[PDB]
Amino acid sequence: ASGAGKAIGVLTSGGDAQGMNAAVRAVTRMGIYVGAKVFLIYEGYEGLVEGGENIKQANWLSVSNIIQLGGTIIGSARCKAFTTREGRRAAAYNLVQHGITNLCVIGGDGSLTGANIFRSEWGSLLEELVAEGKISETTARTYSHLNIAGLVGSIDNDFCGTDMTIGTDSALHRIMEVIDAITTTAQSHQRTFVLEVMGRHCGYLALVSALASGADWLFIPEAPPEDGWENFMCERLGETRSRGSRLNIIIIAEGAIDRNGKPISSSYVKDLVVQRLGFDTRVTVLGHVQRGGTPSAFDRILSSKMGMEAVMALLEATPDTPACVVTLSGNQSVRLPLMECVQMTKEVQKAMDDKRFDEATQLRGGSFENNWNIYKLLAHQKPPKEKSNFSLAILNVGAPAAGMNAAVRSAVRTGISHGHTVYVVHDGFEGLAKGQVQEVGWHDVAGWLGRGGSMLGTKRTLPKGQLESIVENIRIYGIHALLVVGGFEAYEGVLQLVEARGRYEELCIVMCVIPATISNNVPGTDFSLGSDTAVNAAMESCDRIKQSASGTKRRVFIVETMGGYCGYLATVTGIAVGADAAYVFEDPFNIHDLKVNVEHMTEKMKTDIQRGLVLRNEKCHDYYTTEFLYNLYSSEGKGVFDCRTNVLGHLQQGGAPTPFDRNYGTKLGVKAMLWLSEKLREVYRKGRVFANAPDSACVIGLKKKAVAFSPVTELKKDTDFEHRMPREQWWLSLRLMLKMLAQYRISMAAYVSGELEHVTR
Amino acid sequence: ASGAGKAIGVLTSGGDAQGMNAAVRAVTRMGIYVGAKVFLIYEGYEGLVEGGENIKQANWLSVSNIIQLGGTIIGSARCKAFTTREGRRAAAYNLVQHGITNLCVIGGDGSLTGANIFRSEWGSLLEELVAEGKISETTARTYSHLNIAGLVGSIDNDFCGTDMTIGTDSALHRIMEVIDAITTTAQSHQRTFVLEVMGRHCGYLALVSALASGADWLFIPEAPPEDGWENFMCERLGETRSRGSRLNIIIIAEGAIDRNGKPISSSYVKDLVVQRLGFDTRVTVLGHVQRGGTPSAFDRILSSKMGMEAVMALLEATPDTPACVVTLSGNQSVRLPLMECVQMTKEVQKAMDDKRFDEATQLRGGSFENNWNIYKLLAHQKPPKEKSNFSLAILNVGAPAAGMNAAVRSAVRTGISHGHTVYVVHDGFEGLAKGQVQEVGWHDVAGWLGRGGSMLGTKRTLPKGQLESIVENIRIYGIHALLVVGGFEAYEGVLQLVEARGRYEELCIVMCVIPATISNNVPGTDFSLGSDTAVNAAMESCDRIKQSASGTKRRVFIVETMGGYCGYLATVTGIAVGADAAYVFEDPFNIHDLKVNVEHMTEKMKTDIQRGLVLRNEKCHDYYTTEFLYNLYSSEGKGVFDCRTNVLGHLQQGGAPTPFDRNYGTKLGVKAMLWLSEKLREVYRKGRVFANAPDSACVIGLKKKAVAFSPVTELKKDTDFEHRMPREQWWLSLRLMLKMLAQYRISMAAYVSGELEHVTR
Ligand SMILES: Nc1ncnc2c1ncn2[C@@H]1O[C@H](COP(=O)(O)OP(=O)(O)OP(=O)(O)O)[C@@H](O)[C@H]1O
Ligand SMILES: Nc1ncnc2c1ncn2[C@@H]1O[C@H](COP(=O)(O)OP(=O)(O)OP(=O)(O)O)[C@@H](O)[C@H]1O
Ligand SMILES: Nc1ncnc2c1ncn2[C@@H]1O[C@H](COP(=O)(O)OP(=O)(O)OP(=O)(O)O)[C@@H](O)[C@H]1O
Ligand SMILES: Nc1ncnc2c1ncn2[C@@H]1O[C@H](COP(=O)(O)OP(=O)(O)OP(=O)(O)O)[C@@H](O)[C@H]1O
Ligand SMILES: Nc1ncnc2c1ncn2[C@@H]1O[C@H](COP(=O)(O)OP(=O)(O)OP(=O)(O)O)[C@@H](O)[C@H]1O
Ligand SMILES: Nc1ncnc2c1ncn2[C@@H]1O[C@H](COP(=O)(O)OP(=O)(O)OP(=O)(O)O)[C@@H](O)[C@H]1O
Ligand SMILES: O=P(O)(O)OC[C@H]1O[C@](O)(COP(=O)(O)O)[C@@H](O)[C@@H]1O
Ligand SMILES: O=P(O)(O)OC[C@H]1O[C@](O)(COP(=O)(O)O)[C@@H](O)[C@@H]1O
Ligand SMILES: [Mg+2]
Ligand SMILES: [Mg+2]
Repeated sequence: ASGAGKAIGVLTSGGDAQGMNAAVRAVTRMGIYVGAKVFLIYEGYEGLVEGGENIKQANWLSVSNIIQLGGTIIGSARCKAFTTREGRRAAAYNLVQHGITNLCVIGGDGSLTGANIFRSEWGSLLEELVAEGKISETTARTYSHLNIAGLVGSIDNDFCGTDMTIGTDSALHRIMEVIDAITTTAQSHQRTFVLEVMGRHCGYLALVSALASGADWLFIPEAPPEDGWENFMCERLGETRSRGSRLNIIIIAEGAIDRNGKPISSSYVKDLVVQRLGFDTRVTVLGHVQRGGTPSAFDRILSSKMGMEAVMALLEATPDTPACVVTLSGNQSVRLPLMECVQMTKEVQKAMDDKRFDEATQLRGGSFENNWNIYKLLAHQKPPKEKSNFSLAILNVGAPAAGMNAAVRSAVRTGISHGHTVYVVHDGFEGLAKGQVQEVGWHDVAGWLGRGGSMLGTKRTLPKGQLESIVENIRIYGIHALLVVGGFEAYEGVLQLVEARGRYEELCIVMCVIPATISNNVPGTDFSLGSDTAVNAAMESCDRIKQSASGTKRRVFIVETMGGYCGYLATVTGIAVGADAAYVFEDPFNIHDLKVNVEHMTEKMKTDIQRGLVLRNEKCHDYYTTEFLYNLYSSEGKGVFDCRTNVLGHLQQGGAPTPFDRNYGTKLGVKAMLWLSEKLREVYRKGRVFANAPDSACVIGLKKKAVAFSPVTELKKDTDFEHRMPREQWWLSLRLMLKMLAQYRISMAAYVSGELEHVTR
Repeated sequence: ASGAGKAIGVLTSGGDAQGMNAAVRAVTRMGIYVGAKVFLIYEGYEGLVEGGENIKQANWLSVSNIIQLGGTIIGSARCKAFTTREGRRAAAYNLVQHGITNLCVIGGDGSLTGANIFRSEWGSLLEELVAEGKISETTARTYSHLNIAGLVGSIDNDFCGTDMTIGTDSALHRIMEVIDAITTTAQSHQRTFVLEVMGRHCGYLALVSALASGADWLFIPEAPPEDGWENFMCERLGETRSRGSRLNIIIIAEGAIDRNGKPISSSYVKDLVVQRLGFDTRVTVLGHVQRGGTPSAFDRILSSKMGMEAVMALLEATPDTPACVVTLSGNQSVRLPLMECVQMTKEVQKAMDDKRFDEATQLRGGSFENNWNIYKLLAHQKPPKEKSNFSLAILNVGAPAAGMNAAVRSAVRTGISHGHTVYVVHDGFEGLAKGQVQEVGWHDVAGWLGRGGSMLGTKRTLPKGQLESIVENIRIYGIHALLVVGGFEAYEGVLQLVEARGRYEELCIVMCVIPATISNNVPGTDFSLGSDTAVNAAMESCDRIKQSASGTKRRVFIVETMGGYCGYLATVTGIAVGADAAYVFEDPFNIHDLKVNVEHMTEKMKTDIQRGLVLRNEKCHDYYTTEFLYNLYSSEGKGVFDCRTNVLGHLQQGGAPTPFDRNYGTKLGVKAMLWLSEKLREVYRKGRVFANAPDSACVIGLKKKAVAFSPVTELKKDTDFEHRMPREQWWLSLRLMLKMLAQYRISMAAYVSGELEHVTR
């Protein structure tokens, strides 16, 4: 099973997407965990060409304390030698001199194209190399096959076969930090903010940025503006002013073009707006800022997971299997052949070269086209000449979660677009009982994207107590559908209403649960809306806490995280921050395990790593509290390290939503409203709605691959109501990666890696 | 476990209730099956007193070919010697001479009172016997405890602790055969039929007869008529005439009295009716006819079951446990202490002696009072000044079953009494889809009791195909409840309509399934309405067939019964007729089992018993058909016996309902309507009936002890839809009794006997 006797090469090439260091760390630490020799190739294909000093064998401490660093400690370089066979043969020679039959390439589309051409010629290169006399025929029959596992490390997301790439999320963090500087201020005078992103080839960053910020206008190369857009844009900004909206946002990609090949410059749009509107227009250009900063939490977890799966795919790969790219489509890990992804990239580039240009956007991926349609729909209120008698109420229940507002905004706009009479109820089920029901318009949710917490009130109160009041108000307002955006209490309350359909006719209405909670404890989803924000806030505090010991001082920090009994937040934060241990409820631990972990920490602190960090979920243990672990670690570490405690309380809660959470809540809010409208049409009968099947009350998912609708009655089997969490949680396999990355010898035979899948046309 | 080394005495005393021979046969055969010696005490307590020749040890063939005989082959006698200690001591002596420490007494209330006084004095009698010198002190310390298991064999049902007694059902068969002679004729002129039953002490037979026949008037000693009943009765008969009803039935018990002690004679009621009405009045007095004829099927099964359980209770009885009476309350076997039952009998007799006379009827048992209330309610239409907006439709679905009409009649009257607008739909779900709904009145169900089959049409078509039509007709007619009287198709169709509540608002109505089928294959009940009739017709054909060999030719009959895959009908019929084997689907058999049974038959047929009888369920085996078994038995029995075949087709189907089926369907029809009305009030909300919980659609039961309401959705787990039968059937334990009575050595550790229960006040 183990990959002993074989060596793994890891290199980074292209633009230094932040989170590359997390991928390199995971690749290295998996390769020497399984016994393989790991060789670090510095400067990418450059050091591959020159070789020699640029190829060094890695130890466990070679990738120590790099996970929080952006860029790449390995270094990346543009080399033209790898383009030509003269340098590529030298690269093959230097790999053979170290017995490196396994190569992991972390880079963009050009990097992976070079890796594909390098595999395709590996046999021919070895033949020409032995022919020229630099390697004997023996020692060339071995190493006859080169194994390539690709990792898409780039901010562009231009690699067509893959949905999400390393560094895209963090580039979005940089972009939205800049936009939030503008939008969160008390907007005082009429001004226009024109943001220029570096999406020269791919406009994905421009698109998701526009969606996350609610941009008034978007210039992306995939969909250039129609002729006469000059007037159309200026009029849009004009009515925006007339509304009283004091700030317009124009997101213009670097690759912005018109229907011809002529590029549209940010300076042109600036001067255009200034001339016709007179708004204070200034162009903000990020430039290098997008590649900068720390990697986001998402980037660290996903880079670590993909780097691990890249190594594992590189050991189980026989001479026959092709070069693969380890990526995630949705939440599911998958391997795609490198050749097909390169071919699709070439097809989209040719299409974008005025071949099938209007039909190139679909080949970019369904996510791009769907994102652009959602953006345009939510941007400007088109007239819904269609009307329907249906009327729906949007609830916010439970704790506040970052991204509830984004979900409610999208739900309101999409429902108005379908002609529904959208109500919003303040304080969730309490207001539904008390009749705090307010008909909502398009502009009533204006600017709700970036606001954290909940504009609508949240209450944890379940509907069972005031069930008579709830059905009374449903009858009064004629609420045909109920959109409940919230945590476990949202799901549990919808479950109580569905169970109470037996008693009350008025509860025979279509219900939908959007899981939105910090704990990520809602059954029927992988990511509750706002768990990403909490994880990012948690790691930032943990990185700060870890940064506080300096120089010589050897100190361990016990950090207590929230999340109730659900350990998700603790474990992922421990992965993102390189925590030594993340004690959670789902992995019960006794004093024997504690002494093991403490002695492990002590031995580690005698090495050159000096800042240990262990996370404690708040409800992992009844007796082994944070004070208990403080006392244990400080006593046993006496004379080796000091121990300190920090309970991250509500520092993980009130933050503004991360860009992932905004886009996520935006999209599933749209999808929830699409599903609500489809189910209401499917269920309208005899002049009324009568939703009484269990599939008419569902939790909107994202369960493995795509968005799902799991009926609440079906989820009740797999729900631990006492602990308020699901019985089977997808993330428990990540404990194995955490423990592996902290030198804990854990037989991870229970970990399942994504299998090969062909590209979806 | 086995009762080896001990002897059992069996005696019969009192009036020879038919079915006593079945009890004696089961007692004897179980006693020598478990290794105990069985002693037959002829003439009851008489032969107990004289003893000697009157006490003979039994072999298996001593009780051979008696199960179909009424009376008692042991013989019964009134003896005054057992009243006095002079004869009772002689009885104790004669029991000790044979080592009979175990006594089974089959008799009425006086018989069991004598048995109680005999146990209570058994120690004193033995002491006085050893004192007088007829038994040594040794041989008296052994036998110091006498074990008494009582069996209530009488037509009176006067024993208060017990609900049903041996011979009551068959006495009712005789009574209703006489009444059906009158009612089934084309009633030509105005005549009054005054039936006098021998219920001198107990009026249970008079009561159940009146209920089964729909008597116009009832004179029972438990509830004497009020003063001035002369006028009240004559007026009732007068309006009966004015209706056009041409026949009046007056059931007068022998013990009929007025509010004083003065008895009311049948001749007086005759002359009274003649004088005031002039109807052709003739008094029919059954006399000895009630005790006559064959025992009914019910009597044979229940006598065999109770005789077996009496023996088993007689072996597991230690010196401390008291004398018990083995009886069935409902369908559940139970043992009641003899002392408490005797005490209750004395209390009711004292109460009936003008002490608590108006409150004596409740101490008689809840079944008596409920039966009398149901009788009076259904007899005469009282004005329902109460009204309710509810309306209900009565369906007959599946095959016709004897007793559907009785259920429909009671449902109609009871629903009209509660003010509901009762509808009847012809052809079940077909007519409900086709709108064959007909509002029904009180007199539209007049005389439906004794009519076999279904007066409403029956169809097997499930409602799923025409579901849009069914909901349309429910909406048009405003049906708020749905009473479905029928077999497995009835249950399955109600299950489909409940499952379709998710789709159709109009199906959110209260539903009730009355199981009515020959096969007894409906889950949620022990006795489908009309299974008793089919069993009785099946045994009567089998008895005829077994009698056709005429005591000289050695012949086996392969008799094929109906019942689908459900073997209930075959097995109980085999018990009733003493069939050698009852092949059924639920007990899969191969050729090895067939050779075992065939060799067993050949050995049996070489002995004194010359008429063999094997039953085959129509769908018990795919290949071993009736013809197969015929060929097998006739070939292997060559030179020993001949084989014949008889497929009882629809002979088991079209009969009039037995008296059990009429009373049963009458009572559960009332109870179904009570439950419907209670559930409709429980579920009426906001100006409409909205029944959507699963407990609003139930199968009326009689599952173990009393009537139950099992929700159809809960029963779906234990329902084998492919074979159209329940997965766990209560009657599989009766196979062991069949096989034991046929000399098959079967380890019946799986049989469970009723435990001790105190009387229910
Ligand atoms: N067709 C190719 N053949 C061989 N090598 C290639 C090919 N394309 C790119 N490379 C090599 O990969 C290196 C980096 O590729 P590239 O310029 O496209 O950056 P990238 O990976 O796409 O990252 P980013 O999009 O963010 O800028 C190049 O310097 C070149 O050495
Ligand atoms: N928020 C926006 N950002 C960028 N372009 C936009 C936006 N809204 C509209 N457009 C562009 O303006 C053009 C016409 O806009 P409009 O929606 O009013 O007509 P349309 O027929 O419905 O176009 P379409 O449905 O294909 O998007 C579209 O081609 C679209 O590309
Ligand atoms: N983080 C924030 N907190 C509080 N208020 C905010 C925040 N961001 C924007 N706002 C307010 O929301 C108001 C609405 O204007 P805003 O620019 O935000 O949205 P919009 O462009 O007009 O419509 P849309 O949301 O659909 O894009 C702004 O005037 C601003 O005061
Ligand atoms: N109190 C008693 N003590 C002793 N023996 C009794 C007592 N009562 C009845 N017996 C005995 O039981 C015998 C039959 O009892 P009984 O006359 O009451 O008939 P039965 O069992 O009640 O049947 P049925 O009611 O149908 O007529 C009597 O002949 C008598 O020998
Ligand atoms: N079918 C019947 N057979 C015998 N007696 C009857 C019948 N119907 C009524 N009676 C008797 O006539 C008496 C009065 O009858 P009625 O029902 O009209 O008044 P009641 O107040 O309702 O009496 P109850 O409710 O106690 O039965 C009752 O005591 C009852 O015993
Ligand atoms: N076995 C039968 N088959 C067919 N018709 C029957 C049968 N028995 C009775 N009937 C008919 O039912 C008609 C109704 O009168 P019936 O005596 O039977 O009942 P009722 O006394 O008038 O009312 P209720 O049923 O409530 O006691 C009779 O005229 C008779 O023709
Ligand atoms: O109950 P949820 O849905 O998991 O809400 C998450 C928040 O609730 C908590 O239990 C604490 O909430 P409170 O501070 O209000 O008491 C934490 O898990 C977290 O801060
Ligand atoms: O299907 P059910 O409910 O068991 O009906 C009982 C009757 O149906 C049968 O299957 C035969 O009916 P048919 O003669 O009409 O075909 C027998 O079991 C029995 O005579
Ligand atoms: Mg690129
Ligand atoms: Mg008696």
